[PDB]
Amino acid sequence: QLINTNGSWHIN
Amino acid sequence: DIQMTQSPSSLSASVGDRVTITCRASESVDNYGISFMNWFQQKPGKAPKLLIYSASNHASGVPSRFSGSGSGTDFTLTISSLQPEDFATYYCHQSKEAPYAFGQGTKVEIKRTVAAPSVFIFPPSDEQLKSGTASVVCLLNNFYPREAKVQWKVDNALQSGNSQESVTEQDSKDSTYSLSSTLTLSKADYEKHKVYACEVTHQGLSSPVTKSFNRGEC
Amino acid sequence: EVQLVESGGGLVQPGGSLRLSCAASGYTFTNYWINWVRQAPGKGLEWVGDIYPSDSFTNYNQNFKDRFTISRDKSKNTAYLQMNSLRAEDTAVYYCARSSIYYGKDYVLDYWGQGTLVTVSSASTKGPSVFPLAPSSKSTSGGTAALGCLVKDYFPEPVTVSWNSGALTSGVHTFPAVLQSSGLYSLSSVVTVPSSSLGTQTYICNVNHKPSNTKVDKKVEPKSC
Repeated sequence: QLINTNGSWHIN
Repeated sequence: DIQMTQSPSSLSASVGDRVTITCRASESVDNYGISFMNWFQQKPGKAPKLLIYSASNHASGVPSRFSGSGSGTDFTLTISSLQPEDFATYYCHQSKEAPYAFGQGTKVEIKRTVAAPSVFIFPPSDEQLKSGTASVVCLLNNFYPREAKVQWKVDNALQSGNSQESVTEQDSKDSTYSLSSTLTLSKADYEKHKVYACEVTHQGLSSPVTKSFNRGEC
Repeated sequence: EVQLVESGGGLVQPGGSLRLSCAASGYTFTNYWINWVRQAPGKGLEWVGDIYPSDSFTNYNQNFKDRFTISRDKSKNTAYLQMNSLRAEDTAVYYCARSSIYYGKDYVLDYWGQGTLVTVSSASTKGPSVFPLAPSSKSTSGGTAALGCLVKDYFPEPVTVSWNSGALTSGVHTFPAVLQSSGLYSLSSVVTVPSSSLGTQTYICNVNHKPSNTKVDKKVEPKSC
């Protein structure tokens, strides 16, 4: 449920 | 930049041994309760294979003997029972923040009992002699350890700067190595000498083994 | 099912440009980052960079910025690595690997391509010369015999060596190629067989050097001296 779309991990 | 250093850079261990490889990151790889440190195994001539991810998770199709541990800056990979197939370079890798990086790697070699080489000499091919070159090949087959001295002698004169060695990777079954040395001379240089010998020195041999022939397509 | 196939490698002149391609298949292409990793012969792995296929978001290794360009073609399921003004230093095996946009099972560098060798050299494509390494140099018969093929004077790497069209693999040792003072590569492929099979078996080494379009099927038969 964590995503990396910018070269880092974020909650989404 | 998050960078890592692995320890040791190299190791030699026996089948059945517990092997421990460490990885230190310059900064923490922790985020959202996950430790973004992964382990890859790279076999010779093959792309690296995912073993362990997020410090302790097991990739599918990876044996039980491989396990991982750690948090923040310090990580460990353990092979519980070293198998002969486990010969590889092992890399830690960070997936927390770009730039992603790998450690320098740790070469794991498998320690076996001493094995002497089997020596074979090959005269130059008749068709090579038509192209004006002469390559004499020496083969040292299935030996342990890797350290082996191969000296070329031409009419008993110790050769220098005209030979090339190549060592095979450790066998995944019997853990032995193999080597080929190639004495290369001109057809003219080859045509002035009779005896072409390959003298082999290895721990497994009581004294040097000598494989030779006398020039000619006899 | 899932496969990444690198392409567009091979020999390139120094100062020249190369466009490497990573053909992806068997998954939703926009759901996995494509990473480019290089490996200099006999050295460690180096992260070059990555591309997010949905918006073309790209991350680079500071050393590769402005010379290396990672792009994509969503329609062709291919990520690209443009490498310009190449130096001898750049000579390496270039891999591509996918990494999930979502954290989950085997998310990180799950699948890799086979890699492509990029050789940055002014030298030309030279095809090999395959010479047989016949069994029994001077003394005939025994228990176990060795024979082989000498793959000589080719450029660049690689070369593939097979025995009896893949049928013979046991006891085969295809030595890593070594670079001669001449700048040309050379290797030998060897095989240990029981001496009692020499009178019956026909041994052929299948040599392929794709760079020079060279395919050689040479026979290895015994000789007296």
